[PDB]
Amino acid sequence: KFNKEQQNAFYEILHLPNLNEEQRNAFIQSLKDDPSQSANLLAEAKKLNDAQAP
Amino acid sequence: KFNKELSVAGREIVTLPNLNDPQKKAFIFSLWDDPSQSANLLAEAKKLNDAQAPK
Ligand SMILES: [Mg+2]
Repeated sequence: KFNKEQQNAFYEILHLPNLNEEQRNAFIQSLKDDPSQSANLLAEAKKLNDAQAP
Repeated sequence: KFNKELSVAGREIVTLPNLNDPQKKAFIFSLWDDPSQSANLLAEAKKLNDAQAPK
């Protein structure tokens, strides 16, 4: 499957400092839901992290 | 559900200061593969964080 792609997304999301608990949790759950949009979610997480930079 | 578990366990693991990157990535990947034993992975990761603390 696309396990490696979601594990990687999960890993990288854990390193986005400007995301809040709820958001990280949102991404995590969405990750396990549609393993296909993984790479997509990642990109969103990153853009969200910047959008929330101090 | 294990949703908060993975998030909190994940963050705690990545923030451990004496673990190197590859070790963190290994733990995180395992955490994902089996959210079931998250509690075990975290404890184990902490133990290793302690073993690698300054000597
Ligand atoms: Mg918050």
